[PDB]
Amino acid sequence: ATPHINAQMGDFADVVLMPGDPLRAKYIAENFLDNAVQVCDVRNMFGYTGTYKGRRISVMGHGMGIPSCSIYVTELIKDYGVKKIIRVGSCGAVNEGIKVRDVVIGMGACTDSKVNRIRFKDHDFAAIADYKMVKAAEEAAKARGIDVKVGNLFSAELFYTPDPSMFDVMDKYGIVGVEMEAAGIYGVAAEYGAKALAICTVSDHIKTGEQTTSEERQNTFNEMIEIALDSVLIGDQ
Amino acid sequence: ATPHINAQMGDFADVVLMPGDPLRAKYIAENFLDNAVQVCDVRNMFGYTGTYKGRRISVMGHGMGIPSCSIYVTELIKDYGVKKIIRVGSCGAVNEGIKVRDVVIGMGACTDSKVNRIRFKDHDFAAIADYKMVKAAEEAAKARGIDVKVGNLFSAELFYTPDPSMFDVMDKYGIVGVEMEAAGIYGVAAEYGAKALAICTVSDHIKTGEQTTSEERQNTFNEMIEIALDSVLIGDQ
Amino acid sequence: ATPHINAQMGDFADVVLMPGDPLRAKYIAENFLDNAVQVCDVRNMFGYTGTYKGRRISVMGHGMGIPSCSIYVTELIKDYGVKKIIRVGSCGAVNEGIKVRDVVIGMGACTDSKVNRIRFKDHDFAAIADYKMVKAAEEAAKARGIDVKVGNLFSAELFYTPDPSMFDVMDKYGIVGVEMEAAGIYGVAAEYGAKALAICTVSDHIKTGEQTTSEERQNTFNEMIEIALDSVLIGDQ
Amino acid sequence: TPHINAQMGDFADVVLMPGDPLRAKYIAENFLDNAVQVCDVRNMFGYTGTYKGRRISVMGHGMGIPSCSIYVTELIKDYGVKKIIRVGSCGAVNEGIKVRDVVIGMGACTDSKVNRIRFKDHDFAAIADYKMVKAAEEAAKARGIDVKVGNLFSAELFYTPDPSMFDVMDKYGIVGVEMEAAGIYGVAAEYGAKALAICTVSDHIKTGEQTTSEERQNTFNEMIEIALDSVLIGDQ
Amino acid sequence: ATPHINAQMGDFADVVLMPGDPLRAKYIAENFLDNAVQVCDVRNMFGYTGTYKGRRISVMGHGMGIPSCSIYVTELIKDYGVKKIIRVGSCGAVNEGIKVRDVVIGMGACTDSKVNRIRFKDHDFAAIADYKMVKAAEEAAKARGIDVKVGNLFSAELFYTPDPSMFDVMDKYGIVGVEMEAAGIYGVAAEYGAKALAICTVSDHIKTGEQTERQNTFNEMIEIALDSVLIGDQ
Amino acid sequence: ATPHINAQMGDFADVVLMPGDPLRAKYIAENFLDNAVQVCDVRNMFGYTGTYKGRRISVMGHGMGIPSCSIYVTELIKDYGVKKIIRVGSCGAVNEGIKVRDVVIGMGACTDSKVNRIRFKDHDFAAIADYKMVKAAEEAAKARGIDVKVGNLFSAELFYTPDPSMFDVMDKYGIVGVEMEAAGIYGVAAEYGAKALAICTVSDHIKTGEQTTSEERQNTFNEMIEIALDSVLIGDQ
Ligand SMILES: Nc1ncnc2c1ncn2[C@@H]1O[C@H](CO)[C@@H](O)[C@H]1O
Ligand SMILES: Nc1ncnc2c1ncn2[C@@H]1O[C@H](CO)[C@@H](O)[C@H]1O
Ligand SMILES: Nc1ncnc2c1ncn2[C@@H]1O[C@H](CO)[C@@H](O)[C@H]1O
Ligand SMILES: Nc1ncnc2c1ncn2[C@@H]1O[C@H](CO)[C@@H](O)[C@H]1O
Ligand SMILES: Nc1ncnc2c1ncn2[C@@H]1O[C@H](CO)[C@@H](O)[C@H]1O
Ligand SMILES: Nc1ncnc2c1ncn2[C@@H]1O[C@H](CO)[C@@H](O)[C@H]1O
Repeated sequence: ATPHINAQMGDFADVVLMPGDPLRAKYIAENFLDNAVQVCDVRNMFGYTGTYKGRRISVMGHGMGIPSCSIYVTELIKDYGVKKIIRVGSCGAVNEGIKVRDVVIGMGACTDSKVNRIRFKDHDFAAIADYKMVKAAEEAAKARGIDVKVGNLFSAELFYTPDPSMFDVMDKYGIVGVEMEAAGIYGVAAEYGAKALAICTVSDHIKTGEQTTSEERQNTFNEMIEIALDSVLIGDQ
Repeated sequence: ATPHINAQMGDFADVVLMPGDPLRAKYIAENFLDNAVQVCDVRNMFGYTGTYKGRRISVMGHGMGIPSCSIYVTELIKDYGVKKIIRVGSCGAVNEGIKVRDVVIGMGACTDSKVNRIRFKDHDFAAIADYKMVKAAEEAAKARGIDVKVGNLFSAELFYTPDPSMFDVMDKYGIVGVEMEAAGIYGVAAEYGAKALAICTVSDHIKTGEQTTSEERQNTFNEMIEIALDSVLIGDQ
Repeated sequence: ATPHINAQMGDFADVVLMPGDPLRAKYIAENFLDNAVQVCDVRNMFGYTGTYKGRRISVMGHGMGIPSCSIYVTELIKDYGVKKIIRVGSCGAVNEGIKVRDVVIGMGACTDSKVNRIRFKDHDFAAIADYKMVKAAEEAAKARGIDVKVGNLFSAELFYTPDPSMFDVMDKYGIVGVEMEAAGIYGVAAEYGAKALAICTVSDHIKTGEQTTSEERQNTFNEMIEIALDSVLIGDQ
Repeated sequence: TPHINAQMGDFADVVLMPGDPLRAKYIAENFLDNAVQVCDVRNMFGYTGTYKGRRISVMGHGMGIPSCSIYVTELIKDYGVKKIIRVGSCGAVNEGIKVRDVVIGMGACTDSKVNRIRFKDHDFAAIADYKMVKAAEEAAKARGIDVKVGNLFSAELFYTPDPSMFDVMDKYGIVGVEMEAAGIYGVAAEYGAKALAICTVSDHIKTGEQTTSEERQNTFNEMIEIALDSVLIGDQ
Repeated sequence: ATPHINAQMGDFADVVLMPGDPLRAKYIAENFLDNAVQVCDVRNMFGYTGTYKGRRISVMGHGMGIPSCSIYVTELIKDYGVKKIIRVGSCGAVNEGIKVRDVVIGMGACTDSKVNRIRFKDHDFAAIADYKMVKAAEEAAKARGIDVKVGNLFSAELFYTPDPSMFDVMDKYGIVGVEMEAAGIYGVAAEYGAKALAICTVSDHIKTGEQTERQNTFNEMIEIALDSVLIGDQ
Repeated sequence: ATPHINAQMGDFADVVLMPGDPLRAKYIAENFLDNAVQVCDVRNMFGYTGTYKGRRISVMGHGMGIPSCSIYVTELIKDYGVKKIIRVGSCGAVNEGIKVRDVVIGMGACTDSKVNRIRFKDHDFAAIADYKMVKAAEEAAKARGIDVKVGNLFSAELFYTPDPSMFDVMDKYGIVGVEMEAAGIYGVAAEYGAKALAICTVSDHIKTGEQTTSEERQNTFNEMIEIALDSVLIGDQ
């Protein structure tokens, strides 16, 4: 009943996992959730609701970029009663302390977008995740024997950046991964009084160009999804 | 062979029509082009290539927002040799001189995004369409007896704006419609040396809120697509 | 009587051609208009009114720079009822696609001035000409065998720029000519609800170094004025 | 160094920092064992002692981003300090936060231009070190104190010419207004160290709630104990 | 010869007085200088050179606005060897401490232009006059019994401002007068290593509405400027 | 009392000299004023009131940086009735025309702080001293046979700057010394309707690293203080 989501109140759980690709949302629903049913498909932005260890959880794509994910997250919170959003994505690393296949958590998200300046009187709004969600994801990873790197993501406006020198600045300031949405999701969560978190797997190294096999990448993605879902159960305690 | 488009050089025509919704690209391909074949589907962002009165033309969604459409348009130009991009979308009107169902052409596109400042040393880049494309579209509309309003669109960053007072500023400055991509597409076209145009139909009036029936809405969209396709042929003369 | 123009309502036609030099306004009035009379001379900024094929047309200098031309154009519109402004100027080229002696039209005008940010809540206002005026001038030129380059002008704040590296950015982004007024005139036209256009002749090339003579310049200037005047009649329909 | 008259080794690798050098003196004398003064240039007192056997330093940072940046930069680059815990006071702007509450700035918003100077005029999210935040929250839980973790706002002008900004801070959930965390976090990122800002809410900017001097001192004491306990948890 | 000035090196003195109106430059040269000769007239922007008590002094219009005066002042400094520029203009008042007919001096000039940010890495450049020139003008005025108001001018980009509320901010911050050039002239003087000063007469009040006497006050300003040149030389 | 000053109205003279270091305020009070009594000590920011040649004068530290000195100066003006503030400090030189041990006066103060943009609608506020105070200080130095250089200081935000290239821009633009407070003090004086001046001695040459003995340094500081105190008496005439 919203312009970008053809669902009804109650169709989504109060916690929604969101990759950018709607086909990754389909993959998560089919392989990690039990009895997941599709709840939306406007603009092919697929969303599903099923259970994980008996707990109701939804998964839906958010598209690429701050403006796209802002629309979906805003509607989920204000029109569907969603309380927590976990972006589950991929990112490029810029620092030598971070390696391909690492799992990173954006406790903060830097950005070159103007959206938070539009909201915050042109001052610096520190786009941050919800602390308890970060803690739950780090504890879930520790229980699985995975060491997550917690720090700042960089949410880029231009994937094909006209300023590649900025990657060196990100490296110097310890950015853990480059993606295009966390700062926008965090801005919406603060504006609408909800909670969010962005967890990402490092799929490529922007500075080194390091590569891996498709199998290795899929394995890391799977590990990250399990951590996100386990974190929901820890968060419920 | 690109990260967001699973196609190969030659799969796309040198002219691509792009609505934001991939399902609208599917509708255009099936109802306005002859023998259209799907050429891409990564992230469900459907793209097709067929013919219009014998002329090869492609149609593909671009997603929502400047960062999303920037990725697709940049890849089409630099990896697929696309020369002209015609965004075919919907927009909201803010001025009394514009009415619901009107067809508007963005000769320019204002914006609250920082992408053009990132490209243009933080000065004011006037994000403009290619003049010959604007002229071809206006002449195509004239041949069909369809009135068009040529002026500035406003490409917004936040659909759910925290600053609705900006709509009054847009009104005063003669903005013809509010959408979320034209300024970004125009910036990419200038950066990569290609040509673009954004043609939109007014679906809602942000101030009054005029109303229509589904049929009327569909009829106006069809009019916009015929103008756009006809403009390609005129542009080739 | 305004502070910068010592004329009375009705002294100016509803269309005014404006070069920066008042002596060029004089040359236009005396050699291209019939029965031209001087209507203003405050600060030596000469303005005249005469006829072209029986149609009333005015010509007046606007001085140099955005703040200067803004004063004159605002007064012409708000105090003298002027509806259309045609800047008839000179500019320097920065792109190799543009040659000296070429006639360029600013469908848009980029700038490093803060005037449009002051008007548009610090967002990006695309400073644009009126489409119908652009089309009339392009058609007038085409009828005379002159191929006008329609694109973005760059209206500079500092003729003696402390940042010459910006010329390379202008070149990359396709700027057709460098002058110091179009973006300001376009901003005034949008603010006051009037229409404007800037047509310029390329006097020199900033990138390659190509220069011109006084004779070549004079010949090209005459052509520009003939195009501008014919465009007024086309615009009248 | 130009602002610290000490020598390498005089400071522990963890330094607690209130803005007032006299609060640093109070902490050294009442919470640390055998604390000795290690610096006094510009009256910015710093001390080193032990807490439950662990070496810990405490030093004032002055008021405002420029002042605390000088001291924190010197501590990290010239004295080998690895972790900085600002232990201060702040004003609340949101109804969800009460006077006497203990807040932790996982992030710090600001109207300063310092991070823009560092980060190509883009938005650097000034953040604390996660493990330090977690240790402080766990230390507070062990003491039966509920901490509110979120964004501080590090102001440039205490006597702001724009009081309407407090309403924007309230709307965006800022937990407290102080004048340093965003600057400390920017230095920590630039110099590769770790920081955290924990503050007690001493006043409510929106409501004006009052409390006795005794109540404020008790809350300050509680917060210092949490910060020191957090160092021990962080060492594990 | 330069693109905007059709003179030759040596035609201008090392000190140039500049009003915005070229006709005011003409008036100054004919009534306050001896043996004044016109040295330039491109775009009708008249410039002259004559003497004041035997000392060579030039006078030339600068046009309206920062970009316009920047072109003329830059060329005078870099192509004609000018060392000092004295803008002699008119301005509007916004503060109740300033009255119409007052003579004000911009020791600083605030602005809404982006030119000094373009020059100064987007930081805040305080556009200032040369101190010794300010002092010379203030002392010249004091000797004549004229009490000059020395402070900040505001050099506006838009005469017909879309933001009139900014006049209340100028008033609160003590701006002494609103004109459209001083911050640009000061920016050029710093960039090129020269010296400048902007002295203006208050033609009217923006806050109270008091209107205006102009000729008499203008004459006084020019007398102060000229005497300030000789003091500056000593 | 005020939050940062434990004094009462009347404890401070109407003129206050302010070094950044409270121990330098103590030194000035004990060695240059007669019968100075300490009037405040909150946060160890010592302030004193005594007489100089019979004239009541106060001296108090202001701490380091714009935000710190802004608090103290604002409270002195609005709560303690102070009319004139004379910052007496040290600075670093960037220009060859300035030498170590020189005494410089900030008629203006440039800055990279955002405080004056926050006050002045994001435009350029020229942070300036009060002219009569500047003149009094220059005349006081002349009486003592001490040459002074009057120009623009640069009030830095980051002592350990991440952008040392800005020192070359400061040099080119004639900056006479680099400190961290004058622009802030000047902004407060304008906002609160008071008067201020910053006089500094060059302690180091950021470009050459010029050097001296402690005795020479102490001698130059004493010279600056004598000039400052003498300027108060001249200012009263
Ligand atoms: N290096 C990267 N830069 C930007 N976005 C990235 C990168 N790697 C992965 N992504 C993610 O995938 C998309 C871009 O391919 C974005 O939506 C973002 O979430
Ligand atoms: N009023 C509107 N504001 C913003 N985008 C709009 C509007 N109306 C239609 N759109 C279009 O549809 C999407 C937002 O629903 C955007 O991708 C944009 O192209
Ligand atoms: N290269 C150029 N840069 C700026 N303005 C130019 C240039 N060439 C011509 N002009 C025009 O002439 C004037 C500057 O000589 C301006 O008013 C502008 O209209
Ligand atoms: N309301 C407040 N606003 C700003 N700083 C505050 C506030 N309350 C406490 N502080 C702290 O105390 C000092 C200002 O009194 C700052 O250094 C800051 O750390
Ligand atoms: N109120 C005013 N605002 C702007 N410029 C003014 C004002 N009064 C006088 N001037 C001067 O006259 C011109 C505008 O009339 C400018 O060039 C400026 O020097
Ligand atoms: N080179 C310098 N850069 C910045 N501040 C300086 C410098 N030299 C002296 N200072 C002064 O001393 C302090 C920094 O050491 C500041 O408060 C400032 O007043």
